[PDB]
Amino acid sequence: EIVLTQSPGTLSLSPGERATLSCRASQTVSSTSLAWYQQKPGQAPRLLIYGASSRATGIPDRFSGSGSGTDFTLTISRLEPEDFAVYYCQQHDTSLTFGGGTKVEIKR
Amino acid sequence: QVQLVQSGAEVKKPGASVKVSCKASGYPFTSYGISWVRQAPGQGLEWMGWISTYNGNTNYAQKFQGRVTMTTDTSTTTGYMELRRLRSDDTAVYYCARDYTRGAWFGESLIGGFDNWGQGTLV
Amino acid sequence: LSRLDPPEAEVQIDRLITGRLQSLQTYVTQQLIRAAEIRASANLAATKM
Amino acid sequence: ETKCTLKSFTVEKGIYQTSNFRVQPTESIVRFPNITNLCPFHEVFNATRFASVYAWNRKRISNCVADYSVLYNFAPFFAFKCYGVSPTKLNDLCFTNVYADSFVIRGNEVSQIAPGQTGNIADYNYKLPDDFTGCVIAWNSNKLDSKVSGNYNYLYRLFRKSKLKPFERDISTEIYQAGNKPCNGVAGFNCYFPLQSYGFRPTYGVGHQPYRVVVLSFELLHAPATVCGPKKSTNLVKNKCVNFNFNGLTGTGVLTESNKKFLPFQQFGRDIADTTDAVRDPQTLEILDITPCSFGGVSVITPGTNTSNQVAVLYQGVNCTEVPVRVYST
Amino acid sequence: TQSYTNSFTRGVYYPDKVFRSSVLHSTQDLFLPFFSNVTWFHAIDNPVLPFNDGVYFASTEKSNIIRGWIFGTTLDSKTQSLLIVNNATNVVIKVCEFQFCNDRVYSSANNCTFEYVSQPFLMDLEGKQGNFKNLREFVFKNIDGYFKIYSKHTPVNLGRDLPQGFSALEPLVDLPIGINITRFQTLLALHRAAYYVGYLQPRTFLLKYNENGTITDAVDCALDPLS
Ligand SMILES: *[C@@H]1O[C@H](CO[C@@H]2O[C@@H](C)[C@@H](O)[C@@H](O)[C@@H]2O)[C@@H](O[C@@H]2O[C@H](CO)[C@@H](O[C@@H]3O[C@H](CO)[C@@H](O)[C@H](O)[C@@H]3O)[C@H](O)[C@H]2NC(C)=O)[C@H](O)[C@H]1NC(C)=O
Ligand SMILES: *[C@@H]1O[C@H](CO)[C@@H](O)[C@H](O)[C@H]1NC(C)=O
Ligand SMILES: *[C@@H]1O[C@H](CO)[C@@H](O)[C@H](O)[C@H]1NC(C)=O
Ligand SMILES: *[C@@H]1O[C@H](CO)[C@@H](O)[C@H](O)[C@H]1NC(C)=O
Ligand SMILES: *[C@@H]1O[C@H](CO)[C@@H](O)[C@H](O)[C@H]1NC(C)=O
Ligand SMILES: *[C@@H]1O[C@H](CO)[C@@H](O)[C@H](O)[C@H]1NC(C)=O
Ligand SMILES: *[C@@H]1O[C@H](CO)[C@@H](O)[C@H](O)[C@H]1NC(C)=O
Ligand SMILES: *[C@@H]1O[C@H](CO)[C@@H](O)[C@H](O)[C@H]1NC(C)=O
Ligand SMILES: *[C@@H]1O[C@H](CO)[C@@H](O)[C@H](O)[C@H]1NC(C)=O
Repeated sequence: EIVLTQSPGTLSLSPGERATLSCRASQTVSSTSLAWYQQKPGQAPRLLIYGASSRATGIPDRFSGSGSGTDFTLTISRLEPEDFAVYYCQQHDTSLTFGGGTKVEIKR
Repeated sequence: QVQLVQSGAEVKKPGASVKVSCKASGYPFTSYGISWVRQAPGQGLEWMGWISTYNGNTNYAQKFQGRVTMTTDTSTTTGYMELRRLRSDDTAVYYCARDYTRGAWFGESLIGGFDNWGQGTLV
Repeated sequence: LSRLDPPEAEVQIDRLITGRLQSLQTYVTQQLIRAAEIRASANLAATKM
Repeated sequence: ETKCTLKSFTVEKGIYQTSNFRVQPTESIVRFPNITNLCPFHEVFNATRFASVYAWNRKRISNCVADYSVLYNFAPFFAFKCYGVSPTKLNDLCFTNVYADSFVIRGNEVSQIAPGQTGNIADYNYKLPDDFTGCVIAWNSNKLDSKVSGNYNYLYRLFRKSKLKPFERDISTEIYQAGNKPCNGVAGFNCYFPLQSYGFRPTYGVGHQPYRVVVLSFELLHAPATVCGPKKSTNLVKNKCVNFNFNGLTGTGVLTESNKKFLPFQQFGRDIADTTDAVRDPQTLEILDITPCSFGGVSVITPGTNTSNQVAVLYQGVNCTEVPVRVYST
Repeated sequence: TQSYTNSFTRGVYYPDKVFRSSVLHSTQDLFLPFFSNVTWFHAIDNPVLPFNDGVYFASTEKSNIIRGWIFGTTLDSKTQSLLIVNNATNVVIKVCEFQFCNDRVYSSANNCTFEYVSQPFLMDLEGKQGNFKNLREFVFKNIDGYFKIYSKHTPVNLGRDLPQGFSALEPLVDLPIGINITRFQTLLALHRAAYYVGYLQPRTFLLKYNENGTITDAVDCALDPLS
């Protein structure tokens, strides 16, 4: 099968500055197989970008994505504190697999 | 404006058959397939089923061959799972989603995905 | 008129107008020659009667 | 009007033709067919597996409702240049079958997709009929079908024994016998591989850019219409001069009862002069009889102008009792 | 087994689906020419016949002797084929990848993406005796894909060769298959006025209709100077 390597495990970052998320696959994939989903606590997934950077719903000033061929990353500016969701990235070319894990903590 | 409702949450003994419903409204139920996924605490999301609407094509995952069967009715615009051979470790929430990844008429790969979700059913 | 915009539809309409008028002009020309033949025979019948 | 036809203030005694009279329509009724499904145009345009131009794929559209508004109003990247129909007037018509063909075209070769044109790809890769109808869609795919060192999985033929017929696919793996070398698979000199790769380049400007092209090939044939648009159905009016839009066959007339015996495969009906005279109701499967509204000639009978100023209009061609049809009712 | 027979007047089908009445419309289509040889066989073996520009077929089996046909090129699991084998109360049509027969009739199903089920093609009727061995006539053709079957089930029969008179051929099934077919073969059942075959070619006819809209008469144009 095809899997994906997940190590943006920890995001203990302040609100406001540069945010970049990196997740990488096992096998070379096309640029039209990219998706990302958000997980609020006790809620439902929904799209961020259905393609590389083609907007889905609104995207005021923060959500961005960029696909460098096989690899692909997430560009977020002006990280407002409220969302803090779990980030998942998904391929599409061979069968279907979902993201591993990405957390943002409140740094008490 | 999309509405996706399901059945309630309950507890089933292992080895039985669980009846799961997913009623859709707000979009025409003719050009988008349904996809059944599972979330459990402690890890991410699984991908049991994809089922077409215009015809009866099945795209069940390799881990659930021979166990998961899915039906859809356009008269009530509702999908049904009759999921039998229940276990003790598979008690988790199940989401039905309006899919946009595979062809609902011919079956090729597309761009996009699960743009509409339900609230889930906990077993 | 139901399939084309007005800027282009006048080109195709002009093709049918100059074609139907051509067939109509041939009809009245052959009408005038044949109607002149009947008067050449009605004047004989006027004299014969 | 007697003074207005022949240009003189004084009109001498006689009978003259002024104009014609015709009863105007009063109501409009639209009766399309019974369907709901929505046509999957989001699976052809929004696809990921576009093949090579020398071997394309042929699709089919069945009974559904197609919204043509999203085609041009939403996502308006490049020019359309629709060959035989207007995109704004596309909503009123509806057709029998719709075919969609998809392939990838070089940037300079966009204009090659045209009726009767010639080129390197216009003869050996894809040929159109001269009477082709339907729009053509092209847009940039610089991010999708492109590689840094170039993609070599997209092929177009260069050599063939003869040019291609319209809508003819000729996929074949063979060597070309050119010159005086009788090649039997040896593929020596002057025995060239007819399929030559694209060789993409992302650092180059316009001219070798990846453009993705899809075409639509409509037709208007007298048959059961299968794909139709979003116009609402209305009621039916009998014995009144109205307008009708039965399955896109527009016209004015009077719809009445019929005594014809239509076979189940029969839909239309033509008279001697090859004009529609009986149309089956699509949502009722009953038989009607289309007859145009009343019309005729008008003549004016007057004495000399300087003698008197009274006339007598002779309404021709019509029975004065059933259709009496402003000097009327004096 | 082989013979020769004059075909008389046979194989007139409706060119389109447009109603007409007392019209003398003339049309250039693919037809069976008037007064041509037809290759009548007998069965009790089974060679492969060529298919070109459609085929007219007609048999006079009482209940069930012929069950289907096999179309396509090279009869192999490399070019897509077709069968019209009947059910007990249905007919099923497949475009698939059959290998051989060697007599189950087919061998394999590799790349098969058309299955169609409908009401049966062959009905049987008799007046409590075997005299009314009803004639079944079929015309198979293709124009830009779109396999078209024109059928007629007439009850009136006497015997010997093909009857005279005029018989219209109504359309039943048009199919969007778009496949390459070159050969022809007929599928039958084992045993414990049959299998007439003729070929088609382009021609021009003049057709005289009835007052009820039915096709009454037809005349050829490329047969005689009188025609
Ligand atoms: C190819 O796909 C794009 C994007 O697909 C969109 O996202 C998927 C995940 C699915 O949910 C699709 O259903 C969805 O369309 C299509 O482009 C998008 O089309 C929609 C429909 O018109 C646009 O929505 C409109 O947006 C305007 C903006 O003001 C509103 O006023 C309208 O009321 C309406 O909401 C959307 O803007 C557009 N673009 C995006 C999402 O970037 C595209 O139509 C499709 N191709 C074809 C041929 O349909
Ligand atoms: C057509 O559909 C309408 C509702 O959409 C229904 O009322 C009517 O009976 C239908 N006509 C038929 C099936 O002939
Ligand atoms: C009208 O004019 C003609 C020609 O001049 C004349 O003969 C006639 O008498 C006139 N009639 C009247 C009523 O003036
Ligand atoms: C005109 O109409 C009247 C009444 O409907 C009818 O009696 C008469 O015959 C009609 N005229 C002709 C020429 O038929
Ligand atoms: C049919 O074929 C035979 C020999 O093949 C020939 O003699 C005969 O004339 C043919 N029939 C007609 C009507 O020409
Ligand atoms: C024939 O009919 C029976 C009964 O309806 C059905 O079970 C069977 O699947 C049919 N077979 C085919 C080939 O249509
Ligand atoms: C046709 O079927 C065979 C056997 O199932 C398979 O190996 C082959 O890939 C199929 N053809 C295509 C084009 O997928
Ligand atoms: C059909 O198959 C034959 C097999 O010899 C081939 O010669 C012919 O070119 C094919 N035609 C098409 C349209 O594929
Ligand atoms: C045409 O239909 C009428 C209706 O009764 C029938 O009497 C007549 O016989 C039909 N014509 C023929 C030639 O059968």
